[PDB]
Amino acid sequence: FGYIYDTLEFAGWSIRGIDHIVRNRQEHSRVFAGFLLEGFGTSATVDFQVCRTAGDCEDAGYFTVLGGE
Amino acid sequence: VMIRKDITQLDKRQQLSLVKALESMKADHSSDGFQAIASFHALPPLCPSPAASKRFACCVHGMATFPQWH
Ligand code: CUO
Repeated sequence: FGYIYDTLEFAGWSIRGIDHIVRNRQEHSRVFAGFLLEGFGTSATVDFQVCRTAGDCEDAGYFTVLGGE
Repeated sequence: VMIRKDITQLDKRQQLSLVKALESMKADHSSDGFQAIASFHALPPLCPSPAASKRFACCVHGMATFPQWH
């Protein structure tokens, strides 16, 4: 589809820069939560928090899904 | 390929470097230093010689050479 973008970059990082940076990101330990998205009804947003056994809980983060009937 | 970009486009990190660099440049005691560099364009006038009685400002202004000098 003859169309192009003026620039292909993400937040000032060169494509080469991006690849190099990503490897570095791996360098440190990271923990993730995995969500299996089953499919929602109407669009909804989800918020999740991690709670300690003690009962403290911190807002983990959020993501949303677009949908309709 | 050092790249010159619009000042607005610049990243915080990019900005970070410039701010620090210039600040350090300001400090630079060397002839390469900022204060010394500034003298190139105008006063103190360096043109005839760094030490000459009459000194003129380094402006190849009003001349074809002008863009090259700048
Ligand atoms: O300064 Cu001599 O030119 Cu803009």
